[PDB]
Amino acid sequence: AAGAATVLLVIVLLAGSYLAVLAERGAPGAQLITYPRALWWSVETATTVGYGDLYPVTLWGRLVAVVVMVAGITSFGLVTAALATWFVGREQE
Amino acid sequence: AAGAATVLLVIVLLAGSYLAVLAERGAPGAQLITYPRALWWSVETATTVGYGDLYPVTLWGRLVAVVVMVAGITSFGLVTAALATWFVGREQE
Amino acid sequence: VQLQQPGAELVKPGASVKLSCKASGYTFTSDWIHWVKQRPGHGLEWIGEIIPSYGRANYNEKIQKKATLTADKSSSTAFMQLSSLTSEDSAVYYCARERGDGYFAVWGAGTTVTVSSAKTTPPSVYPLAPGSAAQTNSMVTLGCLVKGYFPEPVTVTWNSGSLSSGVHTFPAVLQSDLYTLSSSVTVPSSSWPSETVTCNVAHPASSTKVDKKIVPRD
Amino acid sequence: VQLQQPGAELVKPGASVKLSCKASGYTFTSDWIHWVKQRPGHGLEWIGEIIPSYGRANYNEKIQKKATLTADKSSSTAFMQLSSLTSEDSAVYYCARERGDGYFAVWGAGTTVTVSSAKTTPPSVYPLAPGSAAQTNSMVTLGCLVKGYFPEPVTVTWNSGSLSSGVHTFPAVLQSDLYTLSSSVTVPSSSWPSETVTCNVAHPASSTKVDKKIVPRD
Amino acid sequence: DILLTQSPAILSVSPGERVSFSCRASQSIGTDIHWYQQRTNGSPRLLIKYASESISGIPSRFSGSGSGTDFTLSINSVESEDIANYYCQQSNRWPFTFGSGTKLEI
Amino acid sequence: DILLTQSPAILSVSPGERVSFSCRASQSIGTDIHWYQQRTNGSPRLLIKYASESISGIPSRFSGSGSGTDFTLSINSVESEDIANYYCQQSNRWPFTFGSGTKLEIKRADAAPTVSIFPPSSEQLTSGGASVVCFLNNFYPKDINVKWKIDGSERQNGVLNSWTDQDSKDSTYSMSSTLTLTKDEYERHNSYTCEATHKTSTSPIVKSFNRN
Ligand SMILES: [Ba+2]
Ligand SMILES: [K+]
Repeated sequence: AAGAATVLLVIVLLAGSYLAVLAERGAPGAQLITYPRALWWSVETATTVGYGDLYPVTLWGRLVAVVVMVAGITSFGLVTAALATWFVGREQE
Repeated sequence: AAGAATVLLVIVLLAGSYLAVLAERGAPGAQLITYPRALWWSVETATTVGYGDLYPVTLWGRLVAVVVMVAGITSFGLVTAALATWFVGREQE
Repeated sequence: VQLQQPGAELVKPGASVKLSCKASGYTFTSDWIHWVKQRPGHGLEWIGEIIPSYGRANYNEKIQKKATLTADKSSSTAFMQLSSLTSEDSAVYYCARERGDGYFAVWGAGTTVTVSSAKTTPPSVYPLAPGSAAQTNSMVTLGCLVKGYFPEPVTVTWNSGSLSSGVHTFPAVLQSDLYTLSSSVTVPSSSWPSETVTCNVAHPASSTKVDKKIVPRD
Repeated sequence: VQLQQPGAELVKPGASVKLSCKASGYTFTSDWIHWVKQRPGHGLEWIGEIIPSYGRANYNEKIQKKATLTADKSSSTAFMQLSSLTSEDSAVYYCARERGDGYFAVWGAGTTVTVSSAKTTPPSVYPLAPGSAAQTNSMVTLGCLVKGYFPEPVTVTWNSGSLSSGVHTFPAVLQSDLYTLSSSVTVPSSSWPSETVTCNVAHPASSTKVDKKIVPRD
Repeated sequence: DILLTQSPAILSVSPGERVSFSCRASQSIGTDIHWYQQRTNGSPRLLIKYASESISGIPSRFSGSGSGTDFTLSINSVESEDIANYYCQQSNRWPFTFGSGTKLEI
Repeated sequence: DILLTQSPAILSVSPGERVSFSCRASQSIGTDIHWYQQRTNGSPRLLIKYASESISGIPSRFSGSGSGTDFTLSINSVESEDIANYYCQQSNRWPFTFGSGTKLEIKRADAAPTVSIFPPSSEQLTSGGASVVCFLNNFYPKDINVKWKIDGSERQNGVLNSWTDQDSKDSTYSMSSTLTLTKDEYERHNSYTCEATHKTSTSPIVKSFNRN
C-alpha cells in the first residue's frame, strides 16, 4: 500500500543479498561473494538496470536471482506506481 | 488471469530456451549452446535484467530472442500485475 | 552397451561409406549425437553433431567438409556419410551422446575405417604352446599367432574373456598388404592343462570369428 | 584475544586431529571463519571458510581435500577436522574472522601441528648466568637454555613479559628427535642482581610451563 | 575455435603420488571444461564434468580444479590402472573443442 | 584462482626511506586487494584494506595505492619495526587467494657482535651433559664466523649454531652456539673459547672461560 510494498522489497533485497553470498561462495569464479556488493547486486536486479558488473554463476545463485526479480520487480512495479501518485498529485495541487 | 499468464510465460521460456540452442549451435562463437544456460538466458530476457552474460549472435537466435521479449515481457507485465494485486490485498487486510 | 556401432569398414579411395550408431537406453527429445575422429596416434577431432528428433546437423567448420549427418527417429540409429575418401581419412570414428549439457556422457566403441584398394583377407590363427622341453615355472606362458589379415582390427580374447589374467596383445605389424599380431596369456602351471585355455579371434571387417585351444604339443 | 586457538598438536601419521577456535567479542550472524595454513618457510595457503550460524562450509578446490569444517553455534567455537595426515601436513594453522566484506580483520595466534611418530617430551630449562670472571660492562647479558623438547614450539618470556627490553630467542635446532633453543636478555649491570630476572618457558604440546631465575653463580 | 592447450605432453610419476594435468584455454570459458580418460584400444570415458563436478563410477582419486583459462585434473595417489591419455574439452562456445591430450607414464 | 604476484621477493632499503611493494593480479580485480604484515613468530595483521583504505591502529606511514591489476603498498619512511613479511590477498572472485609475499630487509650501519660465553649450569651437569653456550648479539651484516677451541685446540664437532632472522628493534642479527658434549668429557678439559670473525674487526673477537 502506501509504503507497504516498499518494505517487502527491502526484505527481498536484504534476504536476497544474503543468500546470494551463501549460494555463490564455493563456486570457483563467482564475483558475487561479499555482503555489500551482493546488496548492490540485488538492486541492480530488482530495478532492472542491467549495468552487468555483477551476476550469479551457480544454480542456486540464479534461483535467488529469480526470486529477487519476481519479488523486486513486483515491489518496484508498485513502489513506482506510488511515488507516481503521491508526488504527481502533490505537484497537481 | 490468476495464474494463467504465468503458464504461457513458462511455455515461452522453455520453448525459447530450446530453440535458442537449436538456432545458436553451428554459429562459430555462440555462447548460448547448452539447454541449461539457454533457460537462464530466456529469463534474463523476459525479465529485462540485462546482466549480459549470454545473448544470441545468429539471426534466428535474435528472432527467438525477440519472441521471448515480446511473449515474456507481456507475460511478466501481467504476472507482476498479479503478484501486486493478490499480495498487496493480502497485506491490505 | 549404450552406443553401439560397427567394428570396421574397408573403403576404396574415392568411394563413399555410411557409418551407423544404434543407441539403446533413453532416446530423449533433446539428445545430440556427435562424431569424433581419432587418426592413428593422434587426438580426438570433433566433426559434427546432430539432433535426431528435430533433424538439424552442424559440421566442423575447419576440416574439409566430407561427411553429412543423418538420423532415423524411429529406430534410434544415426548415420554419417563420409564421401570421396583418401587415405588421410582412415581413423577410428566414435559417436557420443551429449545430453544437451555439453559433455559426452556416452561413447560408442568406435568404427575403424581403412581406405585402401587392397582386398579383405580373414586372419589365420595358430596356437603357441611351449616347447616339449622348456622347464615349467610356477606360471606358464602361452599365446596364439594371428597372421596375414586385412584390414585392421582383430579382437583377441582368452577363454572368451573369462581368463583376462595376465594377457598382452601385441600391435599388428604390416607387410605386403597383410597384418600380423600375437597375444599372450599366463596361467598357473598347476591349472594347465588341467584347465583348458582357448584364444578367440574376432575379425570384424570380414565378419569372421574363430577359436583355438592351446593344447600341449600332441 | 579475539580469536583464540590451541598452541600445538602432535599427530601420528595416518591419524586425524580436530582443531579449535573460540571467538570472544562479537558473534555476528554473517561472520565467516577461515583457515589459513602456513607451512614452515612458506606463505599462507587458504584452506576453507565456514559460516557458523548457517552451517555451510567451502574448501580450497586445488589442495588435497583432507579437512572438514564444523561449528558450534552456542559456544562460539569452530572446528577443523584434518584427517589421515602425512608430514607434508605439518604447519601452523590460523583461523581468521572475515566479517563478510572479504578481508581477515582478526587472526588467531595459530596452532603448530607436527606429524611424527615420536614421543612428546617436555623441555629442560637451565640458567645462563655469566662467568665468575667476565668483566662487567654497562649492560650485562644473560639467558637460559631450553634443551631436548618435542614437539615444537616453546614460548619464552623474561620476568613473564615485564622485561621485554633486549631479548633474542634463537630458533630451535633439531637432533635425534628433540629440540634445543636459547633466549638472551640484557639489563643494566646496575639493576642486576639488584633486580631479579626470571625466564619463563611454556611448552604447549605437553601443557607444562616453568620458571628459572638467573641468579649469579652461587 | 577455442584453443585448449595441455602441457606437458607426457607425465612421469612414481606410483601413489599426486599428479596434475593442466589445460589452459585461449580465453576464459568459465568452468565449461570436461575431462576424459582414454586407455589403449578403448574409447574415451568422461572423468570429471564442468571442471569440479564428479562422475558416478569414477574413483575418488580423481579431482578437478580450475576456472577461467587455467584448469587442472588431479589424482590424489596414482596406481598402474591410470596409465592412459587424458583430454580436456570445452563446451563454452561453439564448436566444442578438444585438448591435445596428455599421456600418463609411471 | 586469481594469481597474485608480488615481485621482488625481498626488498633492501636504508632506513627512513620510502619503500613500495607491488602486487600484480592475473586479471583485473578492481580494488578488492588487502595487505597484511606478518612478523617473525606472529600471525598476520591487516594493514590496508581495499587497496586504499586504512585500518585504525596502523601507523600513518603505511599507504596503499593501486587499482585493476597493478597494486602497491608503501611506507612513507621506514623504521626497524617494519621488518616483516607482507602479503596481498584478493577478495574479488572466489576463492580468496594470497600473494607469495615480500620480506622487508634494512641496510643499516655495520655493527660488531656482543660476544658472551656461558658455562654449563651447575643444574645441567647434574645428569650427564654440559653445553657451553655462546651468544653473538646485534651485529650487521649477518655473515659472521664462530670458532670453538678447547685448550687452544680447535673443536669443530658437537656444535649447533642458531641464527636469528633480522631483529626488529635495531635491524641487527644474532646467533647462538650450543656446544654439546657429555658430563664425562667436559670434566677432562680446562678451557673453552668462543671466537667470532666478523666483517667489523680484522681482530677476531674472543671470549673464554675456565673451570679451574
Ligand atoms: Ba531493463
Ligand atoms: K549489460
